[PDB]
Amino acid sequence: QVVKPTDERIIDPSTANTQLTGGVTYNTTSGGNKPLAGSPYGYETWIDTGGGVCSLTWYGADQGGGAAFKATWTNPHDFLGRLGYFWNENKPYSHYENIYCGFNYTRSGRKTAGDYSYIGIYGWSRNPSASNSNERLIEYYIVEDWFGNQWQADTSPMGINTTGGTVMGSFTVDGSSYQIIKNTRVNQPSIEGDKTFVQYFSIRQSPRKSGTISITEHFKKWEKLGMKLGDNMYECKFLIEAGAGEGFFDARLIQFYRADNEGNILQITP
Repeated sequence: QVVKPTDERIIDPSTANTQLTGGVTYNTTSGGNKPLAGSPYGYETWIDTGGGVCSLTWYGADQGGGAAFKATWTNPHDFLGRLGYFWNENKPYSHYENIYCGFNYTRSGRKTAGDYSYIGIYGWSRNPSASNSNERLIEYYIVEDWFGNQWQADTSPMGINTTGGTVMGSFTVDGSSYQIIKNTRVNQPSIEGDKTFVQYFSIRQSPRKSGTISITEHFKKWEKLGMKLGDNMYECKFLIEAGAGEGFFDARLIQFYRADNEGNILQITP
């Protein structure tokens, strides 16, 4: 049994609509996780040197929940801009207890991020005891929203037509149904070079731009379906990914917090 925290330091995402200014801008690939001044969080930018101009601007430790950022892209080649927890310390997800993220952002409209795009929670995990070598490395997504494309509205959820792979099930958390997808990426770019690895997706069936994500509930549901993450969690960050196009993502709130099963805060910003 898990109690949802009621701490006053938690910012209500529903009313967190103030535009932020005065952030620190990063214009190039960060070369992995990089630290942030006065923050427990790390950012990463993947800005392919063969693609167009992209940026990520972190709004700082002292506003917008501490993890808020803006991102821009002009004809990217799979731009990823992300910010949040960096772990990578040989611990399973359970070690970090109950993980939450409150968010609120604006973004550019439909078809401004290419044929595929993702907004939500993202990371990797390593499973040294996986029964299949394809599943020794896992890339994971909790997809709250996307930019749609020429075929599908951004107001409707993406499916296997976008992600590839196989539907594994569904569950209801944080006010919406989520479709669970597993996909095998064959000889594709990863955190272990070009290789074969597995992807886990939770796709929110009601796309949204503000709310709270009970991240650990997704990890638990995947585990119940036999989608194991292993004992070495890499990161847990808020992501915007754009396949192509020209657009922006502009967060007014990104606040990570962790709590025990009785709702007591273990970590919160600011």
